[PDB]
Amino acid sequence: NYNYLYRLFRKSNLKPFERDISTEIYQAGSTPCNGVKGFNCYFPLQSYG
Amino acid sequence: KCTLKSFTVEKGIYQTSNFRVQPTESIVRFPNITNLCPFGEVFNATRFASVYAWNRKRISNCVADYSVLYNSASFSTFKCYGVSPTKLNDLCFTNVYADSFVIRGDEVRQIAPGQTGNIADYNYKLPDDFTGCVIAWNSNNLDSKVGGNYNYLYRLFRKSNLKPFERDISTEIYQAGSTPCNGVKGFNCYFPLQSYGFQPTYGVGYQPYRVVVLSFELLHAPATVCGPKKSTNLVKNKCVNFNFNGLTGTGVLTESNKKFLPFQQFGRDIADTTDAVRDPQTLEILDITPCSFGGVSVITPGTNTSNQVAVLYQGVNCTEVPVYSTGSNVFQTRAGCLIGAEHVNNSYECDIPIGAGICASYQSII
Amino acid sequence: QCVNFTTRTQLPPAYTNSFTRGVYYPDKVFRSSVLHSTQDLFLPFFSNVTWFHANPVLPFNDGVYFASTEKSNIIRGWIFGTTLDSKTQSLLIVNNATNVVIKVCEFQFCNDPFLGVYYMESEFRVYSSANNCTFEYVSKNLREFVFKNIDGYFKIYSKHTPINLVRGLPQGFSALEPLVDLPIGINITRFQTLHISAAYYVGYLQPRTFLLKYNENGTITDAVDCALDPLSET
Ligand SMILES: *[C@@H]1O[C@H](CO)[C@@H](O[C@@H]2O[C@H](CO)[C@@H](O)[C@H](O)[C@H]2NC(C)=O)[C@H](O)[C@H]1NC(C)=O
Ligand SMILES: *[C@@H]1O[C@H](CO)[C@@H](O[C@@H]2O[C@H](CO)[C@@H](O)[C@H](O)[C@H]2NC(C)=O)[C@H](O)[C@H]1NC(C)=O
Ligand SMILES: *[C@@H]1O[C@H](CO)[C@@H](O[C@@H]2O[C@H](CO)[C@@H](O)[C@H](O)[C@H]2NC(C)=O)[C@H](O)[C@H]1NC(C)=O
Ligand SMILES: *[C@@H]1O[C@H](CO)[C@@H](O[C@@H]2O[C@H](CO)[C@@H](O)[C@H](O)[C@H]2NC(C)=O)[C@H](O)[C@H]1NC(C)=O
Ligand SMILES: *[C@@H]1O[C@H](CO)[C@@H](O)[C@H](O)[C@H]1NC(C)=O
Ligand SMILES: *[C@@H]1O[C@H](CO)[C@@H](O)[C@H](O)[C@H]1NC(C)=O
Ligand SMILES: *[C@@H]1O[C@H](CO)[C@@H](O)[C@H](O)[C@H]1NC(C)=O
Ligand SMILES: *[C@@H]1O[C@H](CO)[C@@H](O)[C@H](O)[C@H]1NC(C)=O
Ligand SMILES: *[C@@H]1O[C@H](CO)[C@@H](O)[C@H](O)[C@H]1NC(C)=O
Repeated sequence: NYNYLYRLFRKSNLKPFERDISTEIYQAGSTPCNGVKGFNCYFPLQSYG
Repeated sequence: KCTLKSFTVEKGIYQTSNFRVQPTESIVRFPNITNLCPFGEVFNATRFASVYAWNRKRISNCVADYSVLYNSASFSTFKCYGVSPTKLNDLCFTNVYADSFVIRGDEVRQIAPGQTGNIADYNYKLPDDFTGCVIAWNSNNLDSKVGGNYNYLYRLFRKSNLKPFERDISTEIYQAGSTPCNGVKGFNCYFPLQSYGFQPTYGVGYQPYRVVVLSFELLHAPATVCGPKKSTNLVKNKCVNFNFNGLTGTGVLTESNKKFLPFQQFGRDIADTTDAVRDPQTLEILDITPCSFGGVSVITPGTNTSNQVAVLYQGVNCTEVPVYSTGSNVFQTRAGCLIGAEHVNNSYECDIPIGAGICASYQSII
Repeated sequence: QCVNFTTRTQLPPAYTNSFTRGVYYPDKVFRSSVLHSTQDLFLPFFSNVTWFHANPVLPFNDGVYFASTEKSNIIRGWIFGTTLDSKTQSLLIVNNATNVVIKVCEFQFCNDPFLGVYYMESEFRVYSSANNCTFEYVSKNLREFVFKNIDGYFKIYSKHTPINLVRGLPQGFSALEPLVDLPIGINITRFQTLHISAAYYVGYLQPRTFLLKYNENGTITDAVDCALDPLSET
């Protein structure tokens, strides 16, 4: 089932009972993303196998 | 008023709170660092062995900067399974293991937890609990040969699979059938090892790919292998916090003339209170002094009489006062720093004792 | 590469007094002109010292005080371990002119482990084989050493002193500075002493309590045994 999703990368943590739904590219490394993952940037959301 | 829980206050002196100077910045000075692990010979090796003869290397007792490995984009595949690659420079284990070999491009995905294949069952099998990372990169211009590079072989036939962290290089003639063979191939006897046909003309997924898998070990020995640390710039004469080689604390740092024998690192005066440290970089004896602090007090002539007060800072030099930062004419005395009450040169009796032989009274406030 | 020997020299062990030797710096903390009480594994004062003048195998126990009153760099080698062969991880140490060199693995020794001097020296025939290991470390006169092993850390504390008394230990006091630290843990129960082609003293340490005095320069000048006699206990 790939209809269920989870966040794995984020800039920081979250406050209690706080829900974040911002679906943006994450600057994992020093390379700026500029709207394209390329390298050092990846989509922070993934499904479950 | 808040402290006394009342709407009226009688004339006198009352303790209210305490003034403590806050830190301004953080300074960390770790030693000169050394003993980098030899990764260069791993990723710039002349040649990798076969997949079923994968090269095994142990890394221990050296600093392992994973930043240079992580930020490098020359590797086609960089997949870390156990943990995130970013924090690897923070946490570390007591050993590292490297498995280096060459496979096809199509076999790259087979090296992962929960994966099966010819390589994953006859050449190298990994546990599903495996933690670490895998770095794979094409080496077509090097490993592949125009005439066909058969130097790389892979096990193709075996009765059973391979256990995790097990290497088998047996050249036993695989006997698929029930007819025994005395070392000679026949109808039901074949060679388990097959030579790869790496060539530059081969397409995507057929080119040679060099793969090195890194794992981290937690034997009961202390952890010794991970990334380096960061060294800031030393400041002086400013209330700051410090992390000198694991000794953490706040204070103001000055220069000291005390002598250390060449084997101590830091001293103390009495009751186990750190009083002098040596910077682990330039090898000089510093000195630590607690940041100034002291309770504050309020002198009032009584809510009934007037509504203007004087403020006393106990045992604090009149150099660092900071809404009461300037106020009125500041007076300095041995007892502390007095704010809001102007000094006179006269001499009367004492109304509200202040300290060190001086005290105040109401004329204004004098 | 070694054989047996016929001159099975076994001089009976004599016994002497330790007096007030065998004090080492316990901590890496500078202190100035202060009396500090500490509980540690020390050589008790005025104890029995097993004077040796071939070489036997002695138990290591907790910690060992080893002294050699030699002339111009006589003592060279040390062998430590539980089985002292290729069964269990052994440890070998060779003292050198500059420092000491340490090898940590299984070496196969014979009945006569010795270095050998050629007359400029070149001879290494103490052991015979070594299969697998990882850890190798390189960095008239009485040379004192304290060897300890606590929780995966093997420590060697060193000292050199000049003397002119001939018979036994002198009546002096000198703290033993830390020289070598090892963040390695292997089981040890016995050790030997290596011959060259010579009298030395051995003592066994016990956990007790001591009082130390630090002068203005962070050096130990005086120590008092806590549990020895009523005056010292006071
Ligand atoms: C293999 O060799 C290359 C080239 O010498 C190394 O790449 C250099 O790595 C250092 C690491 O500090 C960098 O400062 C250089 O800028 C790199 N140069 C290039 C051209 O990339 C590489 O690090 C070596 N492999 C390993 C594992 O060390
Ligand atoms: C780490 O070691 C280096 C070795 O070079 C030290 O750098 C030397 O420092 C001395 C004393 O300040 C200077 O006289 C030399 O000119 C320096 N050599 C250089 C910079 O190549 C350094 O001081 C040590 N400590 C650190 C870097 O914190
Ligand atoms: C309060 O701080 C002032 C600094 O503004 C101190 O005055 C200095 O004191 C040092 C040490 O005695 C002298 O070397 C300087 O020459 C002084 N400078 C000036 C401008 O006076 C003052 O001593 C401090 N007072 C207290 C009580 O600590
Ligand atoms: C502590 O060490 C200091 C620093 O060396 C000693 O002071 C000098 O030491 C040298 C050599 O040890 C002598 O030549 C000087 O005469 C010493 N000068 C002074 C003023 O002491 C000091 O002697 C050592 N011991 C003590 C108790 O301070
Ligand atoms: C305030 O002071 C005045 C003058 O002394 C006096 O008449 C009055 O009673 C005082 N009130 C209180 C509450 O102290
Ligand atoms: C006290 O005397 C000093 C001495 O010169 C003078 O500067 C100051 O103004 C005088 N203050 C008062 C309130 O008399
Ligand atoms: C050591 O013990 C032996 C007997 O075991 C004794 O003869 C000798 O006097 C003792 N020496 C000291 C210094 O106690
Ligand atoms: C100590 O080791 C150094 C380093 O190799 C060597 O040059 C020196 O000769 C050694 N001392 C000896 C053999 O006495
Ligand atoms: C010492 O031996 C014990 C059991 O005999 C073992 O549990 C321990 O790991 C050993 N320590 C070593 C080899 O450092």
